[PDB]
Amino acid sequence: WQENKSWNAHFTEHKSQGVVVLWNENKQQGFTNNLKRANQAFLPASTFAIPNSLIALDLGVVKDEHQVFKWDGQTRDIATWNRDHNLITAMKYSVVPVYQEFARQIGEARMSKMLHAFDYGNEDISGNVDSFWLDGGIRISATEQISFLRKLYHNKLHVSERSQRIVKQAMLTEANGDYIIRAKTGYDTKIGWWVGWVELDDNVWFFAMNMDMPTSDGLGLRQAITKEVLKQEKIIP
Amino acid sequence: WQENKSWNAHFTEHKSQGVVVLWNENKQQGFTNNLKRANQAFLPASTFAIPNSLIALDLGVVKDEHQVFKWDGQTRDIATWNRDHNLITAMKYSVVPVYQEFARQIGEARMSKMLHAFDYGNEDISGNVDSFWLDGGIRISATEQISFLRKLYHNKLHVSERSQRIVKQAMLTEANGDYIIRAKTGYDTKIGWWVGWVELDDNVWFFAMNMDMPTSDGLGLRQAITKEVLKQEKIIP
Ligand SMILES: *C(=O)[C@@H]([C@@H]1NC(C(=O)O)=C(S[C@@H]2CN[C@H](C(=O)N(C)C)C2)[C@@H]1C)[C@@H](C)O
Ligand SMILES: *C(=O)[C@@H]([C@@H]1NC(C(=O)O)=C(S[C@@H]2CN[C@H](C(=O)N(C)C)C2)[C@@H]1C)[C@@H](C)O
Ligand SMILES: [Cl-]
Ligand SMILES: [Cl-]
Ligand SMILES: [Cl-]
Ligand SMILES: [Zn+2]
Ligand SMILES: [Zn+2]
Ligand SMILES: [Zn+2]
Ligand SMILES: [Zn+2]
Repeated sequence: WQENKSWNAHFTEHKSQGVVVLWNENKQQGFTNNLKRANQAFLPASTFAIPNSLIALDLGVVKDEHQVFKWDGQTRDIATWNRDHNLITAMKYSVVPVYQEFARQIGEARMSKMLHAFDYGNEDISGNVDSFWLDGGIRISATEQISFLRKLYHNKLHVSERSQRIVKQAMLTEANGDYIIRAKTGYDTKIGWWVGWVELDDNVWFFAMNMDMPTSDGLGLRQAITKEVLKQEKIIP
Repeated sequence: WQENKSWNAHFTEHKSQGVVVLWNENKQQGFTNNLKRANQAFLPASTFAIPNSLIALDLGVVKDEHQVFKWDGQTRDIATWNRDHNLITAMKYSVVPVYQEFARQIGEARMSKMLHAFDYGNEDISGNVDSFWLDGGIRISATEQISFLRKLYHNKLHVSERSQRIVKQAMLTEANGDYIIRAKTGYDTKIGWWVGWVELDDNVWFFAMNMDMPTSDGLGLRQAITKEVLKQEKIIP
């Protein structure tokens, strides 16, 4: 692990504070602007969609990425949530009601065992079984996110290969002739997350970033700052 | 099937001739500029990478999308071919040597049975087992490409679900916040292909296009004309 404090400019240029963590898979080397904050554990918020979806698929709670989760008919504040969804759109729009239903069907006992088998963060599900990743005791650091994501990328998590492939499909965020990004955003009113990886022809760069997010206005800085770092390191054009 | 002859402008604006075929999956309705050419059968050329990769995966010739196919050390004219590849980069760069090795290992008997089970075009593998899709008797029309691709999208081809998922991953071409394109190009010195689909939040639009391609200079018209049609029909922004 190498600390590049010159990456701090990418945060300070946006009047922001946070951490970007990168992992070169071929070289087995990591880079970050702040080693300490790279290892600071936060609530996963909507980034918990990745383990949650994996467990739900492996237990049969979700059949596949096409299966429709009917809206319960409760109107909530996020407009995108009040409609039918599948695994793809649930991940795209961070539809909490869907993932809460996942967690309830999974149950406390299976959820706890699965997160331990996943070596996921602090592995603590204290709180409501359907809201612990939002207001409970589970915490995960950026380096721990990358550890988890590396296992997912290689199909080495303790779930079926099929479940991992489907979740990685649902993680699809951006793709062009130069790279593929599979990733998941998160925002809990205090900090914003972006965790995932960049697939290249001959390598994969894993990333996990978080930053202080006082207001929603700057949510796009999550991706912008990350991509500005990736471009500086010549990972993407 | 509805013929929209006003789509011909998209070809004539580029001094080109060809066909675009679209299929609205939710409505089960098709649209094309030229119904006749939509049903004209051509050599699949590099679009055969999709059935070939499916068969190779299902027979174990390819383990997964990470498995490296070592370059044989024969230098060929296409620079991208003279290197190691996996299933992702073989599809991206249309690396014929890889697919020829696939076909040889598959063999004539299994290839012929598989294409019949796939209902793939004329189902004729006459010629060399490792070049029939380039210089042999196999032919497929744009509408037949869409018929095949619909089965792939739904995991209804006569191969393992896993094989179909992996090939669809390898087909990934473009993705953003509005759509995902999974597709495959083809070019045989006479005609150019682009076949695939556009995934939206709530629908999928399948497409198959081909056009006369006297020279390589216009290869990019394949995607440009297709995307100009998609934009006209408000399928993509
Ligand atoms: C989880 O982190 C929460 C949701 N996750 C995200 C997110 O990181 O994108 C949001 S923000 C919401 C969804 N997308 C909308 C948008 O237009 N932008 C990203 C600017 C707004 C949620 C708060 C979950 C616990 O609600
Ligand atoms: C199959 O159709 C042949 C290859 N397929 C393609 C193609 O449709 O892209 C090409 S063109 C080749 C690969 N990409 C290079 C490029 O820079 N452009 C697309 C402009 C050039 C091949 C001829 C296969 C039978 O060789
Ligand atoms: Cl969530
Ligand atoms: Cl995918
Ligand atoms: Cl080919
Ligand atoms: Zn900036
Ligand atoms: Zn076990
Ligand atoms: Zn045009
Ligand atoms: Zn059978």
